[PDB]
Amino acid sequence: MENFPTEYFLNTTVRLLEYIRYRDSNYTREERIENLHYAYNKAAHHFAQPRQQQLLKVDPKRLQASLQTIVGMVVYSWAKVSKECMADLSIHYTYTLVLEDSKDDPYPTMVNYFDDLQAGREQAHPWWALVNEHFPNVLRHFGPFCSLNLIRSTLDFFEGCWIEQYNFGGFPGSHDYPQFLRRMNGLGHCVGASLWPKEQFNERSLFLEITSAIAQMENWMVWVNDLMSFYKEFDDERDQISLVKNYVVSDEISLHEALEKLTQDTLHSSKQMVAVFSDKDPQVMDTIECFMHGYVTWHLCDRRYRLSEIYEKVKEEKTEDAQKFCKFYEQAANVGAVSPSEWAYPPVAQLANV
Amino acid sequence: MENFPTEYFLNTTVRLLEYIRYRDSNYTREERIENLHYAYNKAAHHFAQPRQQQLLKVDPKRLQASLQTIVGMVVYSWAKVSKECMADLSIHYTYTLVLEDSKDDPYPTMVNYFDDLQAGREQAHPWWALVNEHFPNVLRHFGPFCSLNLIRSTLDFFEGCWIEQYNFGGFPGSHDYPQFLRRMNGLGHCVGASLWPKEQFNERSLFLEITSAIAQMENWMVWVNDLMSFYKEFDDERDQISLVKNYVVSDEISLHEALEKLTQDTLHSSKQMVAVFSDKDPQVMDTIECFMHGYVTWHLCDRRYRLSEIYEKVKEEKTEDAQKFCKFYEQAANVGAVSPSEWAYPPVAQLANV
Ligand SMILES: CC(C)=CCC[N@@H+](C)[C@@H]1CC=C(C)CC1
Ligand SMILES: CC(C)=CCC[N@@H+](C)[C@@H]1CC=C(C)CC1
Ligand SMILES: [Mg+2]
Ligand SMILES: [Mg+2]
Repeated sequence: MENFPTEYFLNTTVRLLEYIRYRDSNYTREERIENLHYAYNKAAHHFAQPRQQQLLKVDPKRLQASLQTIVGMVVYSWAKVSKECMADLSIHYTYTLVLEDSKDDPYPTMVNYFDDLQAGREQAHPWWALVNEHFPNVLRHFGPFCSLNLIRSTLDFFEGCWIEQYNFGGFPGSHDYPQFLRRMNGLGHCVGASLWPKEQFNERSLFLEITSAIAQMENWMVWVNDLMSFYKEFDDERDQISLVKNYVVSDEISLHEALEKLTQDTLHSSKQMVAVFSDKDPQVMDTIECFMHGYVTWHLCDRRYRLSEIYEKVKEEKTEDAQKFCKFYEQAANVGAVSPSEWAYPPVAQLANV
Repeated sequence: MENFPTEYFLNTTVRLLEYIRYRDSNYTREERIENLHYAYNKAAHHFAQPRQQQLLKVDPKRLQASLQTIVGMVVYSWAKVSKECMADLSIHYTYTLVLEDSKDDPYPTMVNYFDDLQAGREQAHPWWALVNEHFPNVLRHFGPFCSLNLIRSTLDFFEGCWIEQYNFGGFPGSHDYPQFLRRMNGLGHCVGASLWPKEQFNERSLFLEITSAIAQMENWMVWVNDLMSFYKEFDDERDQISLVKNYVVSDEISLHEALEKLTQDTLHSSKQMVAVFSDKDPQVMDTIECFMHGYVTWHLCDRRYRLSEIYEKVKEEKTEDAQKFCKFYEQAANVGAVSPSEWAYPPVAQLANV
């Protein structure tokens, strides 16, 4: 603890950007801004509705902040899905993100989940009521198999949050707990399966590719975040339980051993990501290659992860990592750094109030 | 490999039985036969119903054989749940087992899964129709959290079977595939969460214990089966995709290296199983301790796994392992070896025909 392993999280970072073949960029600053606003505008209007405004107990500023964070992530990572697809996914991923804010015990609202579900009665928990109502707008872009994947992962995520409320990092010696919890709320199968709109792909035709992509992308996606993320949590305990911190508590190892473990899985998931899809269907490899780069581009740009600080304290160095850290860093900014004022407007609150 | 790793097998097996503290219990044969018949009787009557007889496309003999295999597993492992609970779980686990028999492509029957579900219209796929109809009888024995777990795992399992239809062992270099598939159809969270009936336990009170148990049991349960199963799935050219066989195809290692890998995870899951729950709530450790032993007892007794063959071949060897194994086996038999004629009757077909 204390004093960030500042270099390893640069080297590792470059190792990652190199492995994934951090080519240049996905869009052109204007294509991004174009999508950003399209997605944001549809979402903002959605969450601004009376019903949504009522059932979704969340602080306005938080909602605004979250919506904007999700839209960016989607628009920069699902680089090849229609504008509509970006938007709808953005609504769904905003719902999931906003659910992490609930402090309300699910228990009582989940006592009749299955009977209500099976009988088509509106769910008790208001979140389920909204998400299941909105789901068709997401699900329409996909085939039956990929849809099943989104449905499951979202269910898994609901359980994931329930567990998170107990702020439990696992019993010492419970090695299987950390990843069990990480998968539970990583939305991995939701992400990986949403990368294949039936309009651009055919599940039946690319079933083995898609299935393999879901399998592999799930871990790359969660671990790449856990890494980039380790910065805004190295100093924050208000987020006590985390894959790295749970490894420590569960596997009984040092924060460094834990952070080392993650770094090994991450670089490895990367190496294999490429080894498998490089020679596969071009369109497939392209969606994958783009999601990775976009995903990394987003982490480096969203103020959220405060990665700009790592920039500051590493702009004058002359290493073969401290430079490979900003050589890429900058690349991200030149195409992904965009002032919200250019796309995120008007504020959800304003639309809602109207 | 060419010949079975008998030596290696017998050892691993003992290390496993030792690690988990495999010892005789107070669950008497009379008690077993009593439960066996109770569960079987209720199930048989269930599957013998006209509707079940219609919608569940399965060969009678296979159904008979499966029902009997599932009842035994349940009754010998959920040693502390009510007779009714053993029965109901037996119906559910029989449904799941019988689904592996379908070659029918799920795709067309799953094109409207979510819309039908959300609207409360009977599912298109007949299996979902039956299982979701019968679900409340299982779910009544549990609290909301544990129920959510059963619901998810079962969904996961349905997808697991869909993937299995493609008889795909993973693309070479796709290390994440094997376990992805194994978890998908291991029903781990269904098993682990069904161990805590709300009549004997309180989710809210033992939440951390239960959650941890689900996380840990999932891997112990699937790997312990993959191991015991190894002897029968060795010379079965019919059995192509399996965790061990997929490790070979996916991780590009030898069948021995793969088998070796499994053996390490298995023994390890075991040690940690004990290290964690030994000092926890007595009732918890007891349900866990019993499930493991019962589960192992069942594998050694069910003719299915043809384990009696390794026994005979070794029963007259003055080896450290060999003899250590043979006694464990004998123990299992003396309490778990029971003639079907003592509990499984009349045959489902007969009841159905009536
Ligand atoms: C979008 C964020 C905050 C992080 C990326 C990591 N994923 C595992 C996310 C988990 C939570 C949601 C809502 C979506 C995907
Ligand atoms: C019960 C058999 C045949 C094998 C053990 C492997 N487990 C993963 C089972 C999968 C099928 C069910 C219903 C329960 C758990
Ligand atoms: Mg979060
Ligand atoms: Mg994180």
